Amino acid sequence: QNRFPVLNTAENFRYWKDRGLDRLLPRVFPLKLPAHRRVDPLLREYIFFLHSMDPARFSIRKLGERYGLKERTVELICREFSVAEFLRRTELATPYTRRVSREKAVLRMKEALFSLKLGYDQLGDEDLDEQEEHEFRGFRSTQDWIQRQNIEVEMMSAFPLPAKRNPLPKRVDVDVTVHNTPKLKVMNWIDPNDKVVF
Amino acid sequence: AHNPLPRRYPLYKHRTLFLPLSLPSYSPQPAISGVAVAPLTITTNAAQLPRTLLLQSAVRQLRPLSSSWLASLATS
Amino acid sequence: RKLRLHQERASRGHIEYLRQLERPPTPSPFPLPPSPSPSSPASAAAAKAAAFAEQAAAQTPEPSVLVRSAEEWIKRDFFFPLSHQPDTATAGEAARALERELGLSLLQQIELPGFGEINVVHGDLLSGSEGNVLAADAMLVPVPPNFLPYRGFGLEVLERGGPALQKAAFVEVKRKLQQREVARDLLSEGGLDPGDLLLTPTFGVCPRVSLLAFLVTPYYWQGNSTEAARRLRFTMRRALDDLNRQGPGSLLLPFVGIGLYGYEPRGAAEILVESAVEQLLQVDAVDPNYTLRKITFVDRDATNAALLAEAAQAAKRAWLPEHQVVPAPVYWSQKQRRLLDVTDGMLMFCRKHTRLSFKKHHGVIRRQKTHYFSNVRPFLWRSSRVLEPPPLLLYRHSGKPADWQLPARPFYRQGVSGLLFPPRLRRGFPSMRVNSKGQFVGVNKMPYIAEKAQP
Amino acid sequence: MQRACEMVVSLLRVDALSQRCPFHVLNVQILDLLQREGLIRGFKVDGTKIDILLKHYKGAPVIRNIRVVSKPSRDIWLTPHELKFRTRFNTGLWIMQTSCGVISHRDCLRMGIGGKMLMAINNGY
Amino acid sequence: RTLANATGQKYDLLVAPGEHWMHWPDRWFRPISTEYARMLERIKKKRPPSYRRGFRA
Amino acid sequence: ALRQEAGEGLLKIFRDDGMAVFVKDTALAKREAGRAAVQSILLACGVA
Amino acid sequence: PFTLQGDCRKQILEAVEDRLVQEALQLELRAALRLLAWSTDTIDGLRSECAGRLNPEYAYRPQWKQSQRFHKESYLTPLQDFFPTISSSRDAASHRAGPHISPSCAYFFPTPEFTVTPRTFFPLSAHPLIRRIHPDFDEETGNDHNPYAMHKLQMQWNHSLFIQERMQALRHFRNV
Amino acid sequence: HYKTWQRNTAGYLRTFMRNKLPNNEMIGYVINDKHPKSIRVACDRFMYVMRYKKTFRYTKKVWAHDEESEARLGDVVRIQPLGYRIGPWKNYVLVRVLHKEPR
Amino acid sequence: TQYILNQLDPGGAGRNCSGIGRPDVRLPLAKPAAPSTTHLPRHLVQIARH
RNA sequence: UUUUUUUU
RNA sequence: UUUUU
RNA sequence: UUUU
RNA sequence: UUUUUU
RNA sequence: UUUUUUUUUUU
Repeated sequence: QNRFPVLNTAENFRYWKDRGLDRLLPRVFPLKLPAHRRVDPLLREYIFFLHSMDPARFSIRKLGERYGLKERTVELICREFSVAEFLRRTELATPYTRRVSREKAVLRMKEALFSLKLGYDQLGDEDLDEQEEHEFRGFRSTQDWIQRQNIEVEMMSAFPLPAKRNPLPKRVDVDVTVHNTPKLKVMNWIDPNDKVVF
Repeated sequence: AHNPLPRRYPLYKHRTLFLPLSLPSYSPQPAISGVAVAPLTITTNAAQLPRTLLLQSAVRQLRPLSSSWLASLATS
Repeated sequence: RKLRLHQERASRGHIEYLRQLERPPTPSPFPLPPSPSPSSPASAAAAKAAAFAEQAAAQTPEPSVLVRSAEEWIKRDFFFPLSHQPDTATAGEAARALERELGLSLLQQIELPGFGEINVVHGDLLSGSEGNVLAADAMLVPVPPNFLPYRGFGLEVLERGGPALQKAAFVEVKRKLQQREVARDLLSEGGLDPGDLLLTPTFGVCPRVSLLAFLVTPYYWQGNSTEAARRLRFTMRRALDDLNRQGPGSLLLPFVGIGLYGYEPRGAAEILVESAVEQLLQVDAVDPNYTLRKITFVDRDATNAALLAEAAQAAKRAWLPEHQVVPAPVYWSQKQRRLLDVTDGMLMFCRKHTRLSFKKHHGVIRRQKTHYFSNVRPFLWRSSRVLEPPPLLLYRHSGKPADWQLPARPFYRQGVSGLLFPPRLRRGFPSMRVNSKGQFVGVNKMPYIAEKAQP
Repeated sequence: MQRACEMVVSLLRVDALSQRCPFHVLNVQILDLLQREGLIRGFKVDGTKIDILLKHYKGAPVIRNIRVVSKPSRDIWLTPHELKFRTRFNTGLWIMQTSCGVISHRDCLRMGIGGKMLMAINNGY
Repeated sequence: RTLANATGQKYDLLVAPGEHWMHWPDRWFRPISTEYARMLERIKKKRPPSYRRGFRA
Repeated sequence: ALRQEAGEGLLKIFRDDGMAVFVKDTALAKREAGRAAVQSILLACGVA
Repeated sequence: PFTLQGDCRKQILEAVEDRLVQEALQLELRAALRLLAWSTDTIDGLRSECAGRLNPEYAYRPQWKQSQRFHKESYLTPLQDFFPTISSSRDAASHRAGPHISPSCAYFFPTPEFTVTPRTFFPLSAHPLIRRIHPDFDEETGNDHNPYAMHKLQMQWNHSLFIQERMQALRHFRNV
Repeated sequence: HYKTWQRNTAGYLRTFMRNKLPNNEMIGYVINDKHPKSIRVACDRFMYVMRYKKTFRYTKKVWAHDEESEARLGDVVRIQPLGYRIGPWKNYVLVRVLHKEPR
Repeated sequence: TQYILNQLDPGGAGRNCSGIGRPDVRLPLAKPAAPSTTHLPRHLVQIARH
């Protein structure tokens, strides 16, 4: 009835989804795992070393570009590596006997099993910067919270139609730091709604 | 006065934070320094996209400071 | 400059936050009503009049709420449309006046004693016809091939020079191309490689320029963003390296990456700046050969120029000891350092029996009202939800607060930060009103506890 | 105002082609807005009564539900910020009576003026 | 949507997709077939190509 | 924009609809040639 | 057409038809303006037929005018309104010494010749999401139409504006 | 008494505007003009109901004062309040007369 | 043609495109064809040919 | 590869 | 309460 | 108190 | 106290 | 449930 060969149509939205009797059918799905753990442990040591050696030449952003790592992911590698080494050199406790919540214990098992089947990743595979793309991220993505409407209705006419009312930013209160001392911390309360600045 | 947490089988899984962000303005905006800053899709995650980071960066740079009728139209 | 008083620094943050929220207006054009309207005469007359009201609605900012009586407001809402520029949209004259005195109303200079002379980022015209109109080696960023389809800074340069300059360009590339083929054949990718340089004497392009280099640049659409950045760094480093043992030290690289190959003022900017510093110091060199001691950047675009300046600031940080910032919470800890001796017997209570740990008490609230009036209301003294502000950054050596720091952290409910019909708040003149005479007078009343919580 | 509420009974018919309606000044203006949206094929003033045609598609009519909000005995008014809450996530048609003539609910929010909800077309709960 | 749009003859699109049911590109006018035997005859009769609005063509 | 063509002393400025607004066949002659071009584009572009 | 061979033939007919109509309309306007400004016998004919519609008794046959030889070329000469005249009156309005147009006609139509406008073939929209689907949508401005170009188009097709202009001319003719 | 959320609804705001006049002025018709330089003005007010969302009307008869005694029975006039008490019944002052009944 | 390709693959300034349809790209065409030399300048090519 | 699966 | 089997 |  | 086990 | 932080949408 209509021609639209693209991948952002109503029917093409959320491809490979159960629409019918297949919703109740059990299906296995891949297990997610953070990128900072899938990398080769060997490379983590190397990356940490560089960071700790010369932060100027080896910045947080430049270091992650060569190995293809995000600015946030590379930060955790140094932080997690530091603590592991600190307890070994100082002869405090072994990493295996370290106390940690159950959420991390299950994560460690997955990391070991991930490599035992496929293997560790020699180089990360992720983009440093994001990209505006059409994807389904939760139920709050395909909804307009400003006008609170799902279906947009407009008049059909060839002539220029009047534009819609643009929204205004929401003014909220914030706090800033002016003077900081060991025995006292002074702060300032900002009120954007005040006409007189002074 | 509440502490949400899972109470079911799926107690340990990736729970990414989502920050819905609708269109900032419906008017047609021009390209800043030749780089287009128009909205492509309405789905936006919490992480700021590089395209949007350019518009907000330049916003802070702008300082707050700064007879007949037909015959007349052609004459001017 | 160098605001030492606490009051001056406190007011600086207020202006920065207000500037971000301020957005210039954008009046949209309105179409003319159609004369051959098929509607009935009664509706046609009303529609024609309504069109004019909308035009003035978006071009007539409203005054303060306190100006007119309450009654007046109610009648206007039901008689005229709502203006698009409310009193609580843009800042008043007070904010503009303050910036004049504070000093917020030649851009950057990175100077290193011993290695590099100066690094000026002055932005102006190159071929308009000293800081930025005297050098001896001009740069160019043409397309991979030797023919510019459209756009590009080099398109103008080549045409300006006329056939005299063009002839020299085609001869130099021909010889270089042939040399590569023979060298790669006798000893044992038939095109050019990104990172090559070519020399071309000036032919009247600019009296104040001696040489004119030709450095090829790659594209941006190839690969992802992570791969694109890696490619640009390789070309920059190779270009700079070759230039060193070429001639006198005077670089006039206007702006690399701009044109038609894809550019990013945010990301691309940092690459360039960061690269310049290394060249000067010659880090990647076993045998130091100081030849190049002058690097400058020239940009025509005002917008771009401003952005470039920002990059400079970041570059200066973490490199020079005089501009090394440090958070206050960790700065004081680092000063009062001590050596603590811990024996084996002091860690007896540190160890625990259970291996794993988790929450042993669900956070499920039992009484919503009883708990709220016992542990929520007493601990809440503000009508707005404000999170903990970021820490203050201080210097390492001098131990004084710096000027540039992190911005504010505004909070929004449910992520949405857009209001279509903002109301007229009464917070514009706290404890102040208008008298019959027109003068400003105060009031004596208890403030509403939920004033800011009822937008 | 009473004659305005008498149009829903005549226009809400399945097995019919054209229905009469009392002539009124306000009623004429209402039909103009509906025709723009494509709900009424056409109408003609036959003197003391107005003949209005009915639109059908695959048997069923285009109009399936009519709700009268305003009544002669009272008056419903909503502020510009309150109409959005009422009307949200729907395809319905609300007739708004503003000072500058009569317009639909979509245009009322654009101008930001306080209208008056008269009737509802193709509205659910 | 398909019901209301047919009778409403007005924009009845969703939020995520863009003009999926209303957009009807002319697939029988622009992509019309052309043979090499009759192409030479239309070159001298049609407007000469003098424009610049397409790079990826 | 700028479009190159075989060098024959030609200088024509076309519009969006495909209509020419300026067709070309001591220093006074050079100045007059450029004066006619600046005003020609503004005549059909300016809105009073 | 249904076959490839039959479909190709339709293109030839559409190409020649589009060109013939453009030439016919262009020449039709040229002869219409010159005839009304030179031929004086057209006034009698218009009144004779107008008065005869009500009743044949009011219809009269005018004498027209004696036949005379003509070049049958002056009525199809191009006409333009261009200011550059450094080439010894290159254009000088319609023809070298033909009738001129009023200065007020330089606002809507910059040239008296009948041209073709590039009318769009898809509906416009205001939402940013819908504008991206329009074929004629440039990324350098974010809009699917040129406000300056569309501003003049609406003024041309306006009965209210034309009535005021027509009324002003009528008063001048009647008074003086 | 009205709640905080009841002072922003269109129903209450519209009723308020009708009742509200410059200088707290009122509109009413005279019903008694027997005593010298005295006229009883009957004013009509309005009120809003937040339960059924309906507005009713209730008459408010008040006494006024006239200098020239121009007003007569059955004539709509305008009244203005005053910050004192004059006479046993007199509580208002006349400004003008809108309509006049024949004799 | 340009508009059709834009919808099928979003690509412009500051975005990573697939390079499909651009003049400077190799495609698996059914039959041999010459490159798209229309976008190249005419002044620089003529002077360079000699 | 750690008193790992394994549990006051 | 007690505590490296 | 597996921080009084 | 046993069984299993990158 | 963050070694050197009093910062952290930790999960």
